[PDB]
Amino acid sequence: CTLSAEDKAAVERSKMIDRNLREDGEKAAREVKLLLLGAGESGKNTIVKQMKTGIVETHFTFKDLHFKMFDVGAQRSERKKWIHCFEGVTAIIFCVALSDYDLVLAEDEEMNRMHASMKLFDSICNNKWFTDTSIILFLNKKDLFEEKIKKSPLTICYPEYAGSNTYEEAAAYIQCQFEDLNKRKDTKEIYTHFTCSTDTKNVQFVFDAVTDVIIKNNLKDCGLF
Amino acid sequence: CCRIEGDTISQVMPPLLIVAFVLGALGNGVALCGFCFHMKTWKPSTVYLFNLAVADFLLMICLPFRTDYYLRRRHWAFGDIPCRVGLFTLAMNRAGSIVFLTVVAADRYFKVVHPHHAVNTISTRVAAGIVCTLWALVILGTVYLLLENHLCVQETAVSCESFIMESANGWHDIMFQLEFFMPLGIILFCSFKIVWSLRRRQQLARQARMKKATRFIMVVAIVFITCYLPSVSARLYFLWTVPSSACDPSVHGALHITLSFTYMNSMLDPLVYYFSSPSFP
Amino acid sequence: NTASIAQARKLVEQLKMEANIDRIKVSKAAADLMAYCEAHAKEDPLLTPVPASENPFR
Amino acid sequence: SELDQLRQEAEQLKNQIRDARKACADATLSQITNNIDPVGRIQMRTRRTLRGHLAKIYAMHWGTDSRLLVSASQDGKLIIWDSYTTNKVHAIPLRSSWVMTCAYAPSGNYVACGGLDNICSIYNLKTREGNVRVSRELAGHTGYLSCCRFLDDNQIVTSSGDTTCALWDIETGQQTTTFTGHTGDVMSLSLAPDTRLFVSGACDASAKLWDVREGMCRQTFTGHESDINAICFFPNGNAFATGSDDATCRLFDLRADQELMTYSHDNIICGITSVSFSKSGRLLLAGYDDFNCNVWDALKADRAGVLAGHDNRVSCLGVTDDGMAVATGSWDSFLKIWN
Ligand SMILES: O=C(O)c1cc(O)cc(Cl)c1
Repeated sequence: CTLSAEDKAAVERSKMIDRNLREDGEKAAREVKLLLLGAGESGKNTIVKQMKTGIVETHFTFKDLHFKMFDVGAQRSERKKWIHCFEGVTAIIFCVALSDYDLVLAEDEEMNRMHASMKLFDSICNNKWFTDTSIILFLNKKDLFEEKIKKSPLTICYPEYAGSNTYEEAAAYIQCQFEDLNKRKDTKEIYTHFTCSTDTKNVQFVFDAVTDVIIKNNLKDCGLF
Repeated sequence: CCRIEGDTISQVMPPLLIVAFVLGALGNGVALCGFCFHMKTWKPSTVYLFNLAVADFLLMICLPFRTDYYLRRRHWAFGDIPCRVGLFTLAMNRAGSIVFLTVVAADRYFKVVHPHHAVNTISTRVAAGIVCTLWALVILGTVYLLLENHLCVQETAVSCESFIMESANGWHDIMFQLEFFMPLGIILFCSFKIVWSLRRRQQLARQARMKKATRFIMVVAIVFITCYLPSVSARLYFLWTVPSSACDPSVHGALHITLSFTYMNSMLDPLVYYFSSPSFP
Repeated sequence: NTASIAQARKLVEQLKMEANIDRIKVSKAAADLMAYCEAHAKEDPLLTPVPASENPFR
Repeated sequence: SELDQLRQEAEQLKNQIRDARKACADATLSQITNNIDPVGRIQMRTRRTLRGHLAKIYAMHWGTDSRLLVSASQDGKLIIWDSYTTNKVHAIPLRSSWVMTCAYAPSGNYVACGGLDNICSIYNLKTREGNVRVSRELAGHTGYLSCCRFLDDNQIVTSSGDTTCALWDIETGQQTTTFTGHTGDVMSLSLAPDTRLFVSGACDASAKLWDVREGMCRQTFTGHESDINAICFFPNGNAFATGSDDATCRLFDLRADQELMTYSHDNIICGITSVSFSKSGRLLLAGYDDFNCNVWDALKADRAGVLAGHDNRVSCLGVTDDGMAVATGSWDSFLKIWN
């Protein structure tokens, strides 16, 4: 209607482009977007291995589910200017080393790597863009932490800690201290897993947390959540 | 062809139907408005809930005439063809409402128990193809009501009824029993599986929103059984003792009263499906 | 920590060249912007809407 | 200590610059402009709605033919739009889907984009093969690339989040000129009409005027209280306007080297993502985080109109080179054309 032959053919080309865009969007909607975070090179590599310079794309499939895990390491800038790009991710995978409770960051004087991880977790968890985004917290290097906690007590890291110098109690205390940074407990869930250097069930934990998040999302659609 | 004089019915049916129509038309129309304008993007599930709202609404539109029939001491003076259209409409909208309740239950079962399944990936166009195929199968299985004369004339009192107290109507009684027991089994299975699954996830179960969803999944099943079991039971009791119960006043009154609980379902449907939704605008 | 002296020298050199810049009065610049706005006011389709015959997005 | 002496000298130079700015300011833009007629109420209607993006649209750019568009969204798709007919001329799949900027060449031959991959990718639109392929990928930025602007088919200035602007040679792919001096991450970029100078707004609440052919900062403009996210020259190239997170738009002049007028309202508290000027410069269009674009009287600091109709944050703005239409992009995956 009031179109030339070239106009009609351009409209047909636009409709083909729309079709391919719809197919690409439907392909990308079934993918799981995960934001990988952590304080420096602490346990991100190990995890990436268990699952498989700007942003790093890690692709892996588990139980007929494709995962898109994004590493924002070596993006040394203001986080708030690009952290809204990951507002629609399924979950945040936060990697924390357990063995750096007594190490120093060496960038600031009298700075703890553990407390830097706590501050980064407090900023990420209570961020305005991640109000309803669940966090899969990974506590890296449990065996190294277990064998070094005998030599170095955790009280040098947490002065208010008064428990025994055992792996289980101090690990639970560290997990509780990280979960206490969540001020939005009524609207988001934090999944904590303790991972060794060579631990096979890391993917299954990510799949279970992502499945919970997907169930949450599914309910909203059925107007049931 | 008989002459029942259940004055009782003329005092309980007229009001029940007025209340059901007034509340259900409002609720279903508001739900349809929310679905059609406010909700900007639809997903296969919104297509099923919208079709359930339609069936429920259409059935509330068919109530006004049934009320006149009941106000005139059960005298149908709108003709013969209008009688077959009213009976057809009511039956089809009760069948479609049941079918879309079962569809919604199955969709929730697949969304909760098989989150990563292909059924959940279909598009709203495939959803619109199933809802139209289901509507077509509903209309085909209820057309018999348009191929017979339902008007019984006695003492200048015409009675337009499909559940005849004379004897078993046949397919109407069969369809009446299946349209409950079959979806009943599907809904019970889906509800039990959904709740059970939800519980296993202890991190998710602890949320208040998860507890509310688990409660409403059981609420919807309770309503269906409490609204559709009385009439099915009454009809079964009549069928079994057809000889003695033939044209029985008490059985007729029980059947007519219990048949209004199905209309009550289509009036509470928008309450337990749309207004109870914490996310539907 | 002796490398900060070069950064400080670069900063004060940038500030020194930025200080030695000829500046016209803000009244003159305001009048220049106002004159540019008035000279091109008729050829502004957003400020002065064109008729629908001349509008390509009709 | 030489360091303390140089800090004292820098403080003295800053005080001298501030005193030279204060002594040179006699009558503000309001005091001269309050005696002319206002623009009235500027009402614009959505003429086209460009659908097809499926994620948040982060950037746009208009063609110099005032008809062709390019838009970037987190789909990983650069869609080129025929805005007259609402037709998709091209759809360019991106290697990195985290795109935050896009530019369209003045000749129309090329499209650039960039983002969290720290790479400005040049796309050849008019190829012999009939597809849009990557001309080259410009690498060398150590931070996220926040804005890019074509000078010609071979020159491009790219803003980035490594506190550094950069001028590239697309023939060689090499870092021709590096612009340094910003403290925070540089978030916006705007070329002069003659492409002799350009301004950049960064996260240090500062705007800097650079020269392309000398590669060093001429003037530094301050006054904002938060991160500058948008910047745009006045159409004669002698002034520019910024937009930041403190809900204020400031107008700066290059010759006066001062802030002239603040475009702020009490009812506006959210940040500003995009800032664009009309053809005459009388209207200043700013996209905000409260989901709509506010047209400002650029000479009088009056809200000339509101461009409402986006369900999410308006992230990018663009006025055509003939001034005919303004296009607003937003996080709700839609582009709208206004007249
Ligand atoms: O189809 C119905 O819903 C129906 C039919 C009757 O003949 C009587 C009653 Cl009470 C209901």
